Amino acid sequence: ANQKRITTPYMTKYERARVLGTRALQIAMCAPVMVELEGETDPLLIAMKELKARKIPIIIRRYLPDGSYEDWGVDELIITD
Amino acid sequence: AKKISHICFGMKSPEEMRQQAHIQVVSKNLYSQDNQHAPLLYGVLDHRMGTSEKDRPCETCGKNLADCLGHYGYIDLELPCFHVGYFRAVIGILQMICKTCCHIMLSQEEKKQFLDYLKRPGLTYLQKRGLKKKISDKCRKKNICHHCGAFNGTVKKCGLLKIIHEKYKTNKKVVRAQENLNPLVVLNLFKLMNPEAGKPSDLILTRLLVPPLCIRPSVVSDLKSGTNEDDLTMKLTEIIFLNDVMEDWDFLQLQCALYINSKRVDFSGRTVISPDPNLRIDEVAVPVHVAKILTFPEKVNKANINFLRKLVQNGPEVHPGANFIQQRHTQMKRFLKYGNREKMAQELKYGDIVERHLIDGDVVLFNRQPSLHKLSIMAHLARVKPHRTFRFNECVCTPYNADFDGDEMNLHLPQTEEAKAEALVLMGTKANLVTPRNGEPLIAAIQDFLTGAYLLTLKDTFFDRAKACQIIASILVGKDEKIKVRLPPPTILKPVTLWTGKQIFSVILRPSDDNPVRANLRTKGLCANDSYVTIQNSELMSGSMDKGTLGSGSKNNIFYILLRDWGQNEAADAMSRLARLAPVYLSNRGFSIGIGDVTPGQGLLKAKYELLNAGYKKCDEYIEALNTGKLQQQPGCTAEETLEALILKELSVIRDHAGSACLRELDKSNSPLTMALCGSKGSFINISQMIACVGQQAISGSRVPDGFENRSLPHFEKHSKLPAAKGFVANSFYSGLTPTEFFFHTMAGREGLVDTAVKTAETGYMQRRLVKSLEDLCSQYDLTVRSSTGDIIQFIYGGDGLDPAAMEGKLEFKRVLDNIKAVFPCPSEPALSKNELILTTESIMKKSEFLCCQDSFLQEIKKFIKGVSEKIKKTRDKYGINDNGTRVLYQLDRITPTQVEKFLETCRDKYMRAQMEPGSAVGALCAQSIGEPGTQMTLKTFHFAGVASMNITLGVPRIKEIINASKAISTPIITAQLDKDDDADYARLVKGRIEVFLPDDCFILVKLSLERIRLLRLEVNAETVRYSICTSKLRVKPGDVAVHGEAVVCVTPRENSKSSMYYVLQFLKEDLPKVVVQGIPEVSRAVIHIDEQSGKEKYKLLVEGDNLRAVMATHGVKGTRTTSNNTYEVEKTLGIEAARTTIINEIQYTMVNHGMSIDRRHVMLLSDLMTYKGEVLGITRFGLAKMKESVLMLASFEKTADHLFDAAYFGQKDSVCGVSECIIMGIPMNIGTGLFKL
Amino acid sequence: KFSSRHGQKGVCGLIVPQEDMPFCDSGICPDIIMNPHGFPSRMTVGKLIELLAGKAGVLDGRFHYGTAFGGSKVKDVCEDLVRHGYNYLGKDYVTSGITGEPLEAYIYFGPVYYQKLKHMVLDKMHARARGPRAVLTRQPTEGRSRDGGLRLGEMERDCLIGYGASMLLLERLMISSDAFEVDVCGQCGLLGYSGWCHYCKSSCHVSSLRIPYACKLLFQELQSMNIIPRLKLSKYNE
Amino acid sequence: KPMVKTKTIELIEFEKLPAGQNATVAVMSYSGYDIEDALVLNKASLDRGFGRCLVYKNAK
Amino acid sequence: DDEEETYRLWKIRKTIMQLCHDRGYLVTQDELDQTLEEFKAQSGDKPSEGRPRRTDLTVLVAHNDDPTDQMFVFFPEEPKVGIKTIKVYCQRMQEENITRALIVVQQGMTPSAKQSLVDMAPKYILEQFLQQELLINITEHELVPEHVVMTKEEVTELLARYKLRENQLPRIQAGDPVARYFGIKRGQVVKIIRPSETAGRYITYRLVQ
Repeated sequence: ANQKRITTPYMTKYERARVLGTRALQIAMCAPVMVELEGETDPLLIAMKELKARKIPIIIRRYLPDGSYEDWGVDELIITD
Repeated sequence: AKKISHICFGMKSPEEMRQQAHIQVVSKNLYSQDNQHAPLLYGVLDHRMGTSEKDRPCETCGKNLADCLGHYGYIDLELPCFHVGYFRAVIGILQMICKTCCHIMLSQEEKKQFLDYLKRPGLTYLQKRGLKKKISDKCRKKNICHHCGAFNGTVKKCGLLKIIHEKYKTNKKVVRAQENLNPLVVLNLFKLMNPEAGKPSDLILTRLLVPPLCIRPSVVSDLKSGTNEDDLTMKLTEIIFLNDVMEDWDFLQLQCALYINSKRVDFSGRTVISPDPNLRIDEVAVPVHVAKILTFPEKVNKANINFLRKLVQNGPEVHPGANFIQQRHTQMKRFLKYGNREKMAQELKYGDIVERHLIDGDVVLFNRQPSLHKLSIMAHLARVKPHRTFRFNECVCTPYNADFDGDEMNLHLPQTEEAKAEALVLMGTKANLVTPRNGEPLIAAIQDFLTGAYLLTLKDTFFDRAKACQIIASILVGKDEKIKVRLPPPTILKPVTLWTGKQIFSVILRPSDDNPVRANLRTKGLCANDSYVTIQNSELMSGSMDKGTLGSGSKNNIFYILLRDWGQNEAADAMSRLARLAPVYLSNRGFSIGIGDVTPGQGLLKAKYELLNAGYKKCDEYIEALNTGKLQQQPGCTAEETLEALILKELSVIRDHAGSACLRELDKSNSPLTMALCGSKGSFINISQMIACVGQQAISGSRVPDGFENRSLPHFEKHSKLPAAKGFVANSFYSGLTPTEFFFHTMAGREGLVDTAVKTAETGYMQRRLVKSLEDLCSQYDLTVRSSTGDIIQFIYGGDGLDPAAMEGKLEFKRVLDNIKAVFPCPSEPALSKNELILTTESIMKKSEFLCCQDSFLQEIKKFIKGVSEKIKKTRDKYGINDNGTRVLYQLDRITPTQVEKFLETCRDKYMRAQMEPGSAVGALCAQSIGEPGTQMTLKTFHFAGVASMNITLGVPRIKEIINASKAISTPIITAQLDKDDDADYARLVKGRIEVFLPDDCFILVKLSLERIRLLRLEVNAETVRYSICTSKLRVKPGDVAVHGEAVVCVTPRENSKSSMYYVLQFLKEDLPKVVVQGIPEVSRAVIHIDEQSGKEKYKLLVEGDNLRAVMATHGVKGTRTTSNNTYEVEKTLGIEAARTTIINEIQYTMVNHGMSIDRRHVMLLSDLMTYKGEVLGITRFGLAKMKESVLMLASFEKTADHLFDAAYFGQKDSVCGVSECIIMGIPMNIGTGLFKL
Repeated sequence: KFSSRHGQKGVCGLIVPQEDMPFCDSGICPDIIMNPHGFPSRMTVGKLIELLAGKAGVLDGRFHYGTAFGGSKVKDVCEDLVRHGYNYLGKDYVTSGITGEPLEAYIYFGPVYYQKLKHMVLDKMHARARGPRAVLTRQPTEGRSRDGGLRLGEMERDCLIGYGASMLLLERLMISSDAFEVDVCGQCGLLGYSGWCHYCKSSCHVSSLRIPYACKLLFQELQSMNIIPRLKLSKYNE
Repeated sequence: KPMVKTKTIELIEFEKLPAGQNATVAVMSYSGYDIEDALVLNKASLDRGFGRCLVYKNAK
Repeated sequence: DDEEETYRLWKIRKTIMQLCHDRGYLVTQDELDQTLEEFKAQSGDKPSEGRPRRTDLTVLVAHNDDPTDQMFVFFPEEPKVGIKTIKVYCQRMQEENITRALIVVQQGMTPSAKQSLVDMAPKYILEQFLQQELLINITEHELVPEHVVMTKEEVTELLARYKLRENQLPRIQAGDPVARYFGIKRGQVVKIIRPSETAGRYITYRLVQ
């Protein structure tokens, strides 16, 4: 699915914030826990821990109803800045 | 797998309706009547039949109360009754079936209409019944072009009666059961053609079926006192007497008609608001007794269990605790008054889910009304501080109107952590400071921070090393700032070392930065400098702050110099160092408006008394004159009350003189002087209403009218206008006023109580209607908008692809020069005349963003203009390095290759960051952009306008007329130019080109004032009058042509011989009025503007009559610049994008009045919404014939009414199926990013 | 809530203790404190004077009048303040409690007459624990009669939907009132069970769709008033 | 009682029944809480009785 | 009636001539740019002073897109146009087997003959135009962008490059005069380059339906 040419070398802020949300649910059910499992060790701040991810090994796939599946690995592009 | 994707209303599925049948009619009584008790009976009001009590065997569901979805059951009654809706249908359409034959609707035909119906969308088949609305049953039976005429039957509108005689028609009517027809023949003839959905047969009112008991609540008092229910359709069980069995059918349907036919809140709270600035900008705080509001998921995680059990042991009456925790086995257990618990097996007892209090965000939301921006409810932090206010950083009161009367405020509680993280890091730090509706910061020093910081900046204030105290609430301070501070050096070494007041403001010593600014609110030249502040890299060179250099300005701030370069997280943390630095300086200096702050000296009261004498003298001179006129008015044109404009501007001269006397001797160590030198609170026209002259009031941009005959107030003299008899106060609120200057104050005072009270008349409707009509707009990644069917609205955002989010300084070529000024790469010098080196850097530029491309079309369109800009920079540098250097190397004329490379990298960064789609959610932003700027401002914009005529016509309520495009618009004003570049006479000739005597008796009609009146009004002729009177000799009544009249040098219009001896009436009127003296044959008055604007003399034609093409023969012209101000007329007269541009500019005239400049791309988007199909049908508040738009807006008729019921009885679909229904229907959104398909 | 006699309706921002409030020289420290930012843009100059005829009417024993279109002017009051030892202007010479040395610019004083309004922050304690959508009237906790708190009416959800973030709106939808995954469809299915629908347990028509009870009430109340009942599903996947 | 009163306060007779405390007052900017019409009312006058309330209510 | 004859000749001439450039035909310039004396050279400026029979405009000049077969235009001196004179025009068309033509409604033309022009299209596409009205051409007006039309293959090209079906673009219905000056039939896309400042050319595409 190499229809990935019509995105700026940045994911959008909406997609990035929502993927942070779904990673929140991931690390908030039991554990996909990552590079530091609970090195940041704090009480009930579920969201504010996986915000510090900076690697995010997961894939997200962005579309258009009259278009195909423009896919994107989180790794292969620049971040919120 | 799949939730709702496409769902509409629900109905009776007869099978599952009637398997759950228990009882239809058990007996004459219900509710366990005859038992003399009430165990549970009778089998239909109980068990279930729809779960309307504490518990019983829920049918197909379970268990009580909810999740017992409405249970059905056959409760048939079989009372004879028919289709009341189709009673009305048969009465209206007059026997649409052509009973009693029901022959084929069409014959051959012309199959063209056949295939057209079969190959077109729905909501159209009504045309077949429309064709046969009348011809039905009155035609040739078994013929061509139709098959009806059978059998002589037309229906009578005798109320609900449908009497069908064998009509002639109109010759066979009877009165009492003869010549009737039965709806059973209608039913048989079923046994607009579509029995797949449109079946009138099965809707027979003989097998009536009931909605379940989930509609009806019964308040069983536990006392057997009142069990009322509503309505409902089952009630006809009590008619068992008549259940045993044409006018009879009408009686039965009349009996039927009695009882057959016609995201709110979660986890909230509200208290009063009184904030702190000790709460860091992102943080907020709530009361403490909101922790006593609970039942949160906070689903337990493995890393959390111990930290959760810490608070689990607390229970009902401790703040950091837990209560009502949801247990593993779906049986949640309480620790409230029945707690006696918290043994808490340490890993399993709540191994799934817990629920704590507000400890740390844990975000909460805050409500406001009206919610002008989307930034009236934002995302911000917690923890937790008491004293049940609504405290938050007081720099952000502007987008909330957190008004301080003590009127309460509403708090949310979000108890779901899915998009909560998404919400908290998208609308929490980027929503606050930057708005797309205006492009101006909302967060700002509201007040005294402005004056406290100003006073710091004042060149006077000299400080102490002992005044490192006030430093330390800022950068040696509360949480998240305790690094050191570099102690700005001892900026005096006199006999008296001292710390100037500026670099006590410019203080922070963690994460060093760089900045720049200019252009505060003062004059130009070193003029006691309160402007061109010229901040360098975090120091404060010159200047003194202001609302336009420390508050909600535009391009110079602590944001657009510390949001762009350097990023976020350094703007939300210089505002806090201000919030605790400056306003805890005033508490060591004090502001106190005494009285001497508002007393003018007794050495310049003169300048008010003598000017009062002079003013009243000249006004009296003119007012005397208007009876004799020696000066004189005429000019003015008019001149009756044009000794209004002159006296208005004489009192204006009086108030200007007075004001300027109110603002000269004010000694600079003054209050409100120091609350208008700094935009802080109030202006220079309020240090004048308190010192010299509060005059003059008005009413509607005009002095106080009468209301007693020819005099305003009775405490005056008849017919004598003056600066006293028509409101002109002259007493400053210091020496307050007199009872003929107060009652002319609560009548312009009653504007700001009617202005701000019918402001919420038009906005309350238009805001909700714009939101309801413009949701489907999306921003899918092809840089193109799409619609409900994915129809293209745009292709770019105007070539640039940009949207107003990243509107950095002028976009982005002047401020960034300063940005790279402040980080100095020293090594370089002028040796080679670096202009050529600048061209080499332009070459590395040309290379370094030809690797541009991505989601693109946003850089090449401006890449060459970038190049041109650096080329002109190089040219200016060449001129400077030549002339200025014709030795500090002329400051080295800094520019280096490193600086220009960094400059181009920053340019690329901001150009590629400001890129919308990908993203982008452009629709609702533009919707509210065009909406609420109609709500905020109406005060200082449409009333100055004080006071003059000549082309100031409308403001905000023109939005209504543009959106609706209603034909009742009373200002169809059509502007157009002329032989424009001319003099008054040169264009006046064409102006004249733009465009009355005794009727007699005894064989003669009339005459005309054909004398020089016309020859000095407009070029016409007696022959033109003859030609006009020849045209029908009248309007709308049959006069003559008479071929012809006017057989004399002055017209003798030959009243045509009295063939209609009835009237000399028309003979007089039809000639009396103007025929060749209207200039468009249907128009109100023309206009002329002999006005000197844009330097030269402009000349226009403000004609007020539809439509365009009125400017065909204005041989002026100026045809290139012909324009209009009515959308639907310019739709047909002129081009499509012509009307698009007129809609763009029309809503960009309602917003040029003072301040408000909404983004041009927003009105561009609205205009693109206007003209999907080209043929301009602008988005009206009631509906459009534009199928690529959203069909939801059609249903919003303001509001839903009986028409939907009538359409339902006709089997017609409803158009509420847009996306505003989604919030009531509770489904995920699917557009742009919500349409995931792996 | 406070008022002022001049439509100047402030609220208690802080509540400072005695020792921190400024004291003039005699020993007087304020009860209330205003800041001179309500005046220059409201222009109530009927308050910079009320504090002249307070402090001049008590320091002398008088009991003064400023009456509509009459009153007592500024000159006689100024002379009264002179006679009992103050400015013409009645502006005291205060030192600051917090640090203990004179305020740099003088400080207005004297008696005001603060009214104390209704509508406090204790009659306005309101909060809501949970809101479900009921079965009796099939409503969420709207306005009153269920709790205090919020009411997202017309303009409120109009703002809610106008954000610009996709599943922020999705979350607002999913948490609005209720999102019960009840089973219902068109092909032999209605508002009933999931695993074995006693309505129609065809075993191929299980849906479990998130829906607030309001739409179900619409289904019921429109069963009486006949209308096209479209019902169908679609794949979330490819 | 009011203390800057009006000849029409007497005529109402409702200056025998005044509606507000008569308060010493400064004109002074304390520290960022005052700002948009907000009042730093000192304690030790709430303590000494400045501005009680006696909110009644009624159960029938 | 020179006072209106002159401007009639000027403006009608310019409209029809640059409607010939609307079909991209060269009508040499000296027919477009003239002076009043040159319009006297055209027609004496008075072949119809007070409506005698003028030298009928009747362009009848083949276009360049169709440089061979049939592209011609009439002009009726009758202030009102009727059914029979429209029969006269259509039989004049039959005399040379035309494809498209042009009848002018000077003031008002009968609705029955309006429907006739509606129905006599197949060999001679005829129109109810008030062509002496609409006397200033909108495409000539400097407030409307050029309504450049594209052929169907370029339509498919562009809607593939921007990934759209041919029933989902913006549209322009033939009723609006921007789609009458070019005489555009169904299933076509018009390019309307919006004028601006950053680039000066923002290209947009509009269908017929």
